[PDB]
Amino acid sequence: GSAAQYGRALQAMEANKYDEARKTLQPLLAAEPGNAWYLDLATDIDLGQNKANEAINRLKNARDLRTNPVLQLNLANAYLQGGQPQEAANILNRYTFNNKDDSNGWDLLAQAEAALNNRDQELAARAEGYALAGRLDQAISLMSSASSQVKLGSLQQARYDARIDQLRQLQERFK
Repeated sequence: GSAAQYGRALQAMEANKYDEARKTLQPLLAAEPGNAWYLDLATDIDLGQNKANEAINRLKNARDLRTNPVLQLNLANAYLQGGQPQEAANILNRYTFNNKDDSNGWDLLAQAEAALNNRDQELAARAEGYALAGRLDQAISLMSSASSQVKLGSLQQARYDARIDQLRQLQERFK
């Protein structure tokens, strides 16, 4: 059934047999073009075969795109691999806010902001990745740098300094 075909395609995907995975997944996707998990696998297959624009157009056509975090993260990744870091960062700034514990989202945001030469944002996203990896001193260091780069007295500076305060008192529970 569909469960068997999905499992076969996912197994092929993980073995980097993209063509085999595609042939197995395609009839599932054609029948349910908005199934978030069929779209998730279709995105990985297309990006594996350097077809980011195909993956982008497909996700842009999904109804649940704006409300489904699986579809959001996939479209951000496809934009990043498709040479569109700006659209990726647009998605990822919302995604990381709504899914603060997801290290994949922070890593992707850090990649996008590095591609966009948005340095304090890159630093902040790298700091959040370090915090999720428990490297709290290092996260505070990078967040301190990010704070120091935006205009003194701005809300952005206040946000970064508030994150520093949150990281410090979290350190305290591990001393």
